[PDB]
Amino acid sequence: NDESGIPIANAKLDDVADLLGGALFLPLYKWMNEYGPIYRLAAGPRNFVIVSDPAIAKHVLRNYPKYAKGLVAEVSEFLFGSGFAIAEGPLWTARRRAVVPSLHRRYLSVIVERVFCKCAERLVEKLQPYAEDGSAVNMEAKFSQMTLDVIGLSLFNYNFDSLTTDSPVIEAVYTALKEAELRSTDLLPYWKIDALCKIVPRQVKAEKAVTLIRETVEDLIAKCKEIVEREGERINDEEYVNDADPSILRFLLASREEVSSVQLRDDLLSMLVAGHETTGSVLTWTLYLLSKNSSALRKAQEEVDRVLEGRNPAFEDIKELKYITRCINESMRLYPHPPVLIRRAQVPDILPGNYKVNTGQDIMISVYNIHRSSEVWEKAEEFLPERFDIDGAIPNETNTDFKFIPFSGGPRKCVGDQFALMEAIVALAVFLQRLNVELVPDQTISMTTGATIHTTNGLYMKVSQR
Ligand code: HEM
Ligand SMILES: CCCCCCCCS[C@@H]1O[C@H](CO)[C@@H](O)[C@H](O)[C@H]1O
Repeated sequence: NDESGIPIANAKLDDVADLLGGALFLPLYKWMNEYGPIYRLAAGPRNFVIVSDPAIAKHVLRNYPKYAKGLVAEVSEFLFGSGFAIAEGPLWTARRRAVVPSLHRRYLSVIVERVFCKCAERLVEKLQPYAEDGSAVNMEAKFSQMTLDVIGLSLFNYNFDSLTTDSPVIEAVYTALKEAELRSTDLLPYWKIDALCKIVPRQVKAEKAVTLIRETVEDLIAKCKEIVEREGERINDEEYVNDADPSILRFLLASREEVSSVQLRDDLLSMLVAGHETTGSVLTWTLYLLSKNSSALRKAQEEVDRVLEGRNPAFEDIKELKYITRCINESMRLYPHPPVLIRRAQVPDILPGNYKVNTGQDIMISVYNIHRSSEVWEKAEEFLPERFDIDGAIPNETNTDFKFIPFSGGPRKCVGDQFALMEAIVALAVFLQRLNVELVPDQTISMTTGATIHTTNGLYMKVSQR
């Protein structure tokens, strides 16, 4: 008896291979069913308390900073620096308070028209050769390109244009994301030694990518700042949008909050990463789930046909795309990004159920387990958008009491939750408006986990014009 009350899972080498190899969800789910809503994984240097229970997850997520960001904030410092997605303390409090006002309703309304619809129409245009010749297209890569192009336009008013062609800065983005994922699974953090970073090929390539990304963002910031200062631009209304530059960067510069240039670069870089692959993966799995579930796809097309009659979605249309919203909600239930949330106890605490943890205890919340647990959800493995009241509030962690956790919760909740849901709704509505879609047969659509749940082998679809 270690007096904590927490059962200890018995992990074998095969389980550890899964934890390091992109199949993290597999042993964690198996151990949830064997040991219950909370258990310990102590594998070598690591010691995690793994939480698979709504009530405990709620306690952990709402009690920030008692449960602090922990290992995650430490492993991705190389990419984000002190950007507020991983910063803590008064810096975090101030930067989040400064950035959240940029995501207001008028800004969202402008972005829907000029960014979400524009990039989704561009996606459809890039699919026209496949619609004509009937061949298969990897929609997971296409959605990744679209959501990258969206986030860059929304943050900087700059189009990476990865839907059209590759570029050095685009390659650098994926190189940086890869490095962040590998660092979370390295057996030995050799990259802490600076001399090894100068000779190990993976590290000298990662360092070049991070430099190019940081330089690109710095140049974008300096160019916008020159305009803002020269023109004497300041925020004078509530819900401010510069009509010529409807970007978050412009809003933040116009607000004239005291912030260093590097902190602003780090802030925007953290939003670039936070808003790209997550949104692309949500759209990927939603499209997969609809292509497996003809009744849902039919109901989704019926809604977009009736609500829009072929028009582009406007901001005011989004609240009427109710079933399409619940399709995305149910996709995020079955496939949460990331599938686990990380915390670390900063003081001793007692979790609901009288489970005791000490200062320093690393915590893993398996959102995948909570969403797929038969103790939490009926028919947990089925794609049923109808499980949500189509006339009720859109489900989230507060109104389901953390049985559904699509955007985390508590003080560190995702700040782009309204933004991202609106991007998925608009892009999926435009897709379903313009294209029929079928899953190519004989594929194995399986999960590989990193910062998001992505497919192991791609998501190949056939499309045709509607
Ligand atoms: C479907 C798309 C998205 C998903 C699934 C998602 C998911 C998440 C999750 C789970 C967290 C919390 C991590 C934690 O508590 O440890 C988070 C934080 C965050 N997200 Fe999102 N996100 C999405 C889109 C976006 C977008 C579009 C933006 C920016 C416009 C964004 C910006 C951020 C930021 C800045 C944070 C850090 C918040 C903080 O620590 O104070 N996300 N995201
Ligand atoms: C010998 C060690 C046994 C395996 C330890 C758990 C490895 C699972 S990867 C997991 O994914 C997160 C987000 O991607 C990272 O941030 C975490 O730090 C990391 O825990």
